[PDB]
Amino acid sequence: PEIPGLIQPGNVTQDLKMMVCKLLNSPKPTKTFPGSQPVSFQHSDVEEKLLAHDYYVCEKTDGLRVLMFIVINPVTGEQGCFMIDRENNYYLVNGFRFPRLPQKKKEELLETLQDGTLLDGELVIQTNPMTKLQELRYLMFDCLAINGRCLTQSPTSSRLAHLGKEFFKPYFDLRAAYPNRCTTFPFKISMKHMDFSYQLVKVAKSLDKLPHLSDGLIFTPVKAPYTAGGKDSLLLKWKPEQENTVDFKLILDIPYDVKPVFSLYVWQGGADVNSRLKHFDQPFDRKEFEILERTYRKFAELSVSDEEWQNLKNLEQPLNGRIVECAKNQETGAWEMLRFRDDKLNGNHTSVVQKVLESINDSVSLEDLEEIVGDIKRCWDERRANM
Amino acid sequence: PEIPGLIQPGNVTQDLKMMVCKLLNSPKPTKTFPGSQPVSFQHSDVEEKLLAHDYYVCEKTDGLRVLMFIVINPVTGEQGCFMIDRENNYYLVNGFRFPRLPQKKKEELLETLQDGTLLDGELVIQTNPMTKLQELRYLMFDCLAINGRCLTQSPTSSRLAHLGKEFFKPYFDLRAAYPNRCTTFPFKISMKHMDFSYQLVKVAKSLDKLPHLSDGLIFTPVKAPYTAGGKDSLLLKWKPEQENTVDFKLILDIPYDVKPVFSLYVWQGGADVNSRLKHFDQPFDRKEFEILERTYRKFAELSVSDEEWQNLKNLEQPLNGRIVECAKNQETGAWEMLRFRDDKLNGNHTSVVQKVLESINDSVSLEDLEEIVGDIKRCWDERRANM
Amino acid sequence: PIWAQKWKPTIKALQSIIDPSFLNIIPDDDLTKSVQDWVYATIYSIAPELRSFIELEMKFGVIIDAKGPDRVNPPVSSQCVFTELDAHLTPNIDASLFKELSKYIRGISEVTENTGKFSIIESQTRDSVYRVGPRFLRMSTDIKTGRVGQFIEKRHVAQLLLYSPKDSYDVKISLNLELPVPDNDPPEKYKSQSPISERTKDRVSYIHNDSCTRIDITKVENHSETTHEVELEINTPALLNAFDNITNDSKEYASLIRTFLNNGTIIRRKLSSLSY
Amino acid sequence: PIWAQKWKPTIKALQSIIDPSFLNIIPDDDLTKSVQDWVYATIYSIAPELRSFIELEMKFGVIIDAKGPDRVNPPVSSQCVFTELDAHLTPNIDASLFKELSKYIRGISEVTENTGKFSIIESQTRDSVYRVGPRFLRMSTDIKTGRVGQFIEKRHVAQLLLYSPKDSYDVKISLNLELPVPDNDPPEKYKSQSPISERTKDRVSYIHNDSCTRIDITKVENHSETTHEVELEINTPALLNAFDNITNDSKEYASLIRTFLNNGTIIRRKLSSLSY
Repeated sequence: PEIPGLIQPGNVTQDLKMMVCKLLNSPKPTKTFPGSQPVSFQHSDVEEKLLAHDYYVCEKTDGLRVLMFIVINPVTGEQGCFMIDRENNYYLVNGFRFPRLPQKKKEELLETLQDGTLLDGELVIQTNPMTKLQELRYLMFDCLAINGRCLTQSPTSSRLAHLGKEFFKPYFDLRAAYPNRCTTFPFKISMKHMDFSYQLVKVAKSLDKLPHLSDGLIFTPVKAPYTAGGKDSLLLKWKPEQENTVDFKLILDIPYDVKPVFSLYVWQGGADVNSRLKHFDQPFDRKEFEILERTYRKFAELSVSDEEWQNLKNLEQPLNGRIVECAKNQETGAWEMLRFRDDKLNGNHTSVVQKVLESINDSVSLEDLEEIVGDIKRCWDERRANM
Repeated sequence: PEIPGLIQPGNVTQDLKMMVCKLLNSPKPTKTFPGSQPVSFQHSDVEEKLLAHDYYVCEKTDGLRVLMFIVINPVTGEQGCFMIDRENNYYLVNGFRFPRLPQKKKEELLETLQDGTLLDGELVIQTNPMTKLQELRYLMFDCLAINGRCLTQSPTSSRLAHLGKEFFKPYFDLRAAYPNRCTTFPFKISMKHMDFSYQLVKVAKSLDKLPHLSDGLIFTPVKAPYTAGGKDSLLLKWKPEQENTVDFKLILDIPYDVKPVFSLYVWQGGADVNSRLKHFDQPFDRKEFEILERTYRKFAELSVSDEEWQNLKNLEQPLNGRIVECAKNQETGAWEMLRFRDDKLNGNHTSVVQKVLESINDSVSLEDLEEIVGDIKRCWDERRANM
Repeated sequence: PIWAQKWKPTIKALQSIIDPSFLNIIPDDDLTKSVQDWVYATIYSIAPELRSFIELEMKFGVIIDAKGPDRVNPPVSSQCVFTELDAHLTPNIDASLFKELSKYIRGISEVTENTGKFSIIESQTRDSVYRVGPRFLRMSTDIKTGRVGQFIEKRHVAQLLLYSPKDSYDVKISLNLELPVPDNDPPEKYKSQSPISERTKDRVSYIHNDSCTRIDITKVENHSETTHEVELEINTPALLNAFDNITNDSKEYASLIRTFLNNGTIIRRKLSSLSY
Repeated sequence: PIWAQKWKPTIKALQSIIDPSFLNIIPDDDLTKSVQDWVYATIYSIAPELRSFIELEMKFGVIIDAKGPDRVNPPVSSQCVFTELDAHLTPNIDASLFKELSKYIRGISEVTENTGKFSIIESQTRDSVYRVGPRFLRMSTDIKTGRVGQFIEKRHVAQLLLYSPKDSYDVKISLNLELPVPDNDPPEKYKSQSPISERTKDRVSYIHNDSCTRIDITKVENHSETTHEVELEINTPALLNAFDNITNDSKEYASLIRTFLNNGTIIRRKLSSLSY
């Protein structure tokens, strides 16, 4: 959604980038995304990583991944509420009193504070089901700094753990005891609703009935340590076998009133635009295949069913050169389309296509995980006693 | 004197460069100046040239050299007047009656007309000795074409009487006998008062006193042909040994009140202004000769008399850096200056100096020629008997 | 003392020994700096949101005042911006040129060095106008295929006028808006009434992104005459960008503005040369 | 039918596949271009001989028409060449500006960067005109030295007049002539006559051989009123040279004009910016 604050200056971004370098003992906050970035899931992985460890699952929230950064300025003294987007850019939210409770008193929070605390989040929007009221919201799934203490090098269980008592408890108490001291708070906070591996069954059956958005499952290993910048071989992102798909320039090989061949070609180099110049010197492609070669080689035939031929019949427009976007239904091996893209010139560079042919095999249907529910639990029960 | 007419655009001009080309039968008037140029008189030129031919002598007029072009236009039919200056540019004057006279009627002229004749003049400002009032004027010394006929290859002699009978006769008389059917008469025209060589005596005596503006003596050869573009071995320009000269920067070399050493140098490469950037930081040249070097090399020494001292003594400006102009005075070999050229930055490029060094030894005095008088006058009769 | 002192008057004839000023900076020409300033000011006062539909256009008619049929004539001899609210330039260059002009652009667009630099497109459309009870909606209908191609309320913000006495043609530069239609359901709607204005545009276009310019060789037959007209549109992405980041990299806005004007020119000048 | 036909709607995602132009040349400005033509064709009509006492001076004033007191005012708003033959521009800058200006120049002509590029020069002269029976002779007498420093028949060719609306000052450009009496001493024999004019000039001068331009910050007392005028001269050898090698190296004549005209600007502009 629209970002709750703004970035401040470029220097005043550099300054914090520095504070952050040291707080996790690596200066990478210079540039790279501090927070952890997942790798794509594989069947190959099942035996490799989901078999040999103790793992987590929640849905992949489709918000604006934005870390939380909270520190108390040794420039002019006062607590700061800060936000780190996908490109490392820093946002400045208003009033928040992030504390502790080291003693006891049910006031305590009100002068106590939080310093050196880095917690990785997803800023969704949120519908009330009983009322229908939408609201801006921030959800937390891992934390790698609490009160100056670098919680990177430590297992998830203990990374999540601290974050509960440490940051959230005193947010929550503070908001629960004294509702008035804080309308300065622009938006709500909640924990990411964690569940273990052996519950995918319990998971997916919720997947489609959640108030915010969720474009797959995400997988986290308990026993494992977190990470500074970029990718990590044990943090996993699930998406539909259908999700990944590509733009195919549809061209027509043909010799008249019932369906013909629809070959799908992929643009290489930089000859597509150059084509259009003499494309308007056409009757139909028969000869034009001559130059066009320079930018087009095909691999697949599409698939237009008999209640699907009639549908494109009545409404139409010129075709020997439009663009189509289609997931390969793993039930048939071919690929049904679910929209064209007018709003896109060609199809996609051979190379920049190849990389996706990869994933559609790597997936791995929902059931193609569900089947393994009892087999991480059996294999968990084993680690429970073997050690 | 400011030009008689004006050029038109370049295009309108162009046509005429061409129009001349065949009247000379050579493309030369495309860009090369069709009037013959005079090459500096040498000593070696007496026994080679001035002994084995015939010569003519009038003074170098310091007027604006321009030859005369007169053509009827099969553009639309009229005699146009034309002025062909030092670069090939073409001017156009008002009314002139230039004809012939094929029959008799003193009248005959008023209808007749000159077509494609090329004569050579020089344009002066003229001081009328009795009355003092000034007129502009045109004094012509050779011709190389008459009414379409090419009078280049003709012997000087003829070319001149051909310019006499055919071009002057009409003009002059048409103005004696019809002093009103011509008010359209922008300036005046006369023929150059010629004289044979052996009358250097009778020439030289004029030069100083003549009513025009004049530096030198000119030699034109009787039985020698003319020229279109470029110079010629046989046409001879005499200059005062004096006239030749160059701008000597003088840098002073001295280890405090009466005359010290004044050395004179020649700038080479590009190090003068280079030096000027590091010349204001001065106490005095003593240490500068290290950087002054890459531009200045003294091959000279002036001379300052005791009177010639008492004139540079009261008036001054900083010297070690100035610019001077002076000729090697012949009755000494020593070179006293007559003017300082503040009006210029520095001296002259050495090459450009050595070329002037060249001409000064080749300068052959007036007294070096008023000795040859009776000797060309002795050989030149001998020719008349030996041919 | 002075006879000793280095001649320091080595300056009164020092001029005889090429920085593009006594500054080494290249000051923005008079007209250019306006078009900038202008264009700029104008963008500002169009609200932020609407900002995406910036047509910055440039046409060629003869500037013609309130007080004459004849083409305008100040007492000036070099292109200047002509402030007269009454002045009106109707785009319409001559056929004989129009003909010759397209060729040049096209030949020039398939030169050995300008291979992947120009993209030529023919289109033959129908622009139709449509009214309520007042709003004016254009609608594209293709002729070969008959298919709504661009559906807008063309609004108009400010214009400039460029008297070009040294040239056979003046230039109206128009910064104006393409507001897409209110209704969710209107391209259908107005295909209700026979359009209360209709035109035929056989338009040939000429992109070049290297400068962000696209060029239009439009033969329009309105329904008795048929006008041929010439336009230089500037890629709104880039234009919006170089504005979007003025303060920061300032000379992006400058360099793209002049290219726009340099392009204005080459055409305007050529369009004047071809004459006879 | 249609299906067979190639998808021509290849125009909506066509912006997705910073040159001076759609040519990569730089079209010389409309002013520049013309001043160039003027400067050229003019020198041309001046005979080749005198062509070396050539002065292309540039002056600050207020182009005033014959039909009235006021500054002129056609209907235009970017700088342009003012074509009117009853118009006349009388240089006379504001004394207060004039003060501020010289310091901007003396300052700028002494910063740490610009070392031996700027050379400054005072002359306080006493210019005399003279008659006979019509020729008129300017003669420059010093005031400290009392000695003849320039003997001339300043004669005029054509001027250009540049109405600069967006600025508080207009510009004359006079390419006139600086004709001497030949070297014989009339300046000694000129007593058979007393002068018919006498000015006094506290002129101060900045030359800059790196462009080819001198800046004449000049106070003239007349003998009522004194006048504070400002001018720019172009290093005539440099000029005559780019002229000589026209046809061959064009570029050189060109960049030498614009850098002349670019200096006008910095001053013409600075001058306007120092009102208040």
